[PDB]
Amino acid sequence: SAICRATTVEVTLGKGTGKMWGELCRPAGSSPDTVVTMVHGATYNHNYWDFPYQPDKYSFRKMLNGAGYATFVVDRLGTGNSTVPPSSELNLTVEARQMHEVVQGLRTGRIGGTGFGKVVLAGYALGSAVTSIEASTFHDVDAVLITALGHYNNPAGTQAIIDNGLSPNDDPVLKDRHHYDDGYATTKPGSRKHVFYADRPMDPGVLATDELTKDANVFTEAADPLVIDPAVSRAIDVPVMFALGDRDPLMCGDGYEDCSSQAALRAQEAPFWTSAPSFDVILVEDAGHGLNLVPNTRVYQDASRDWLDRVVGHGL
Ligand SMILES: COC(=O)c1nc(-c2ccc3c(n2)C(=O)C(N)=C(OC)C3=O)c(N)c(-c2cccc(OC)c2O)c1C
Repeated sequence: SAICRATTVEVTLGKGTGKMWGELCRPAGSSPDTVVTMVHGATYNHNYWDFPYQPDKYSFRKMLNGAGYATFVVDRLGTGNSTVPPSSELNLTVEARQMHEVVQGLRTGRIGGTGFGKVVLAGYALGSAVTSIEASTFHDVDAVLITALGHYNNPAGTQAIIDNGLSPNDDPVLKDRHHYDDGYATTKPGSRKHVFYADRPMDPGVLATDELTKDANVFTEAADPLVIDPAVSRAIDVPVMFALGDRDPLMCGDGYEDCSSQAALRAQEAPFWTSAPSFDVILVEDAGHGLNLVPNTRVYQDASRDWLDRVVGHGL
């Protein structure tokens, strides 16, 4: 009981133009004023935000639709059903302009027909960096949901990704789709378990589904200084939820992102969100880096939902 229409969006790409794939979903028998736009992270695609194994439990999109909200999960360019351009043409700032265009199109009704009054941007990992830049540059979103991306980080976590990297032309899952140039990457088979999820308890079906729905990415975007720039996040003048897993191998550690308690995390990040009228923080126990895909994810889902209800509402 949820209406879902897949569509493509004409999006800026140097000269112009390229195709961004996205799915718009509305709760059955309902027409909400609020849409939540969901930008996935690196090496993932839209499936992260609409996960297809036990969706009742792990699909964040679905949870949102059940809460009354409209949702727009996208395939970032380079991934899934979207255009896969030359890696040189793509970077975070370019990608944020693309997201601005998706927002723009959801507000006016170009995307979806009805046209939404409130737009929420939701971000996972480097999608949160895309989200932040969009929010900072254009100021055309009513609230921002930041996940799996902190201002401090762990070099060794990042290095493990580099030590488990390979080219998507050598990867059995991604071989057949495209001929990717030398600036696209993905992760090795069997590596995600450790490099993202930290070896924490997971459903075996979740790990298998993750490796079967994984994607490529443009790996220069990870080294971008904009990912951790304080100037970007400090400029955000709307309500922000900041979500992080307490065993995230890319952030957490002594002398890095303080994942010892929620209050400590809150303390350490607050100097980076000073224009936000409200700054809320959830810290997900025994969780790695993919928050939607952990066994106690529902704690994270309920909090996110309750926040939305509090800072935007789903309209009428
Ligand atoms: C799913 O998580 C990510 O989007 C992600 N991927 C990665 C990631 C993913 C794939 C790759 C790489 N990094 C990478 O560095 C590299 N050389 C590759 O080539 C093999 C990758 O495929 C990240 N490094 C980072 C990252 C983490 C902390 C701080 C950062 O910058 C200040 C980050 O960019 C993130 C957040």
